[PDB]
Amino acid sequence: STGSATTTPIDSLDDAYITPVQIGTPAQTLNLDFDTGSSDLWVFSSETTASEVDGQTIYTPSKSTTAKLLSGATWSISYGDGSSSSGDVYTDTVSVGGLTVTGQAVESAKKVSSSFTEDSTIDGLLGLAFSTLNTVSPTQQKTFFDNAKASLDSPVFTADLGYHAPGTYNFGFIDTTAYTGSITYTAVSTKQGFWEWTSTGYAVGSGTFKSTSIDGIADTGTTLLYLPATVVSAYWAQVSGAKSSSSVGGYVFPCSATLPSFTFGVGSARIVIPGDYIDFGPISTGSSSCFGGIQSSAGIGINIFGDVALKAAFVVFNGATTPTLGFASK
Ligand SMILES: CC[C@H](C)CNC(=O)[C@H](CC(C)C)C[C@H](O)[C@H](CC1CCCCC1)NC(=O)[C@H](Cc1c[nH]c[nH+]1)NC(=O)C(Cc1cccc2ccccc12)Cc1cccc2ccccc12
Repeated sequence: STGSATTTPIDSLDDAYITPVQIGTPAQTLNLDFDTGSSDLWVFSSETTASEVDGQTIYTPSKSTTAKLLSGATWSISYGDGSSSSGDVYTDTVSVGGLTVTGQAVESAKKVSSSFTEDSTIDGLLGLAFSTLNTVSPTQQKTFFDNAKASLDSPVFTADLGYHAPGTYNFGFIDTTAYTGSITYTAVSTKQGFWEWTSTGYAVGSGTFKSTSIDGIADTGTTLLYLPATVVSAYWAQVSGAKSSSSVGGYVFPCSATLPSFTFGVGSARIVIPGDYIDFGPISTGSSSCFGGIQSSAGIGINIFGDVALKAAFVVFNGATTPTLGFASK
């Protein structure tokens, strides 16, 4: 079996993407952030503290005839940005894009932190990293991807995210019309539970490619591209009005600059981010300074290939017994 679903950026900056998911019988459709950096599917629900819900769509397990309480299990998760949520667990039927799994754990939020309540467009998260990072206790639960692989035509999903435009998640097949030239695959380490891999180097604009290993994770759930401090300084040293601003938290530049491209290596292949993708947008509406899409990961302690890098590629998450990651230009 396969499935295919459109994913849309939540705002005109592409700060994140949502994809509809149908939970329950009869279906309730919730718009989830698919996050290849964590492994929990949780949603806002009829159990979540009322005062912690600003316009999101909730799941009500008591209206689903296939939901069942997973007795004794609870979960609690915090993310790299500080935000957090906990709750208890039902299993229910969940379909994306046509592809149905029965018996998928749907973590029901009793509490969510203030970042979640304040964003009305995301009704919860569907995790697609490996199932070792799931927070359910005492027995961890598998992601939707792992429960699906028995039935999928092939054990893969692709992410094809758009720049200020919608894109696709596909499960189970690779669409050969979505990309140009051929996919290059590079090895995944799962030792810390992420789609973690090693890029072979970088180049800024039309200058030289420097071969240097940058170990990073492919994370659909992080908006920006976070790289080591000295690669990031080498890129903004080509943009004449760019500086590091302590006030705003990163490199900012004049919104009028044409930014150069940034190339990253995948084995012997090279993926080119166009400089307009790196112009994140202005620091405030009207302002003449904009915030850059490439920042230093020194503060996070791992390099993150997030949606600024990923949406310049068609990306295959190969979840065979030895996983790999595949990238093609598009
Ligand atoms: C079991 C624990 C595991 C480790 C869970 N995984 C992680 O925490 C991962 C860390 C891993 C890369 C090491 C990160 C994970 O993918 C997680 C998924 C998010 C969670 C919040 C909701 C949206 C999805 N991503 C993140 O935690 C990254 C982390 C980060 C660190 N520094 C900068 N960013 N956060 C994000 O990228 C934010 C957006 C964001 C955060 C911080 C600075 C930003 C600067 C400019 C633009 C965006 C920034 C996610 C986000 C996007 C859009 C709307 C949002 C509304 C509310 C809350 C978050 C929103």
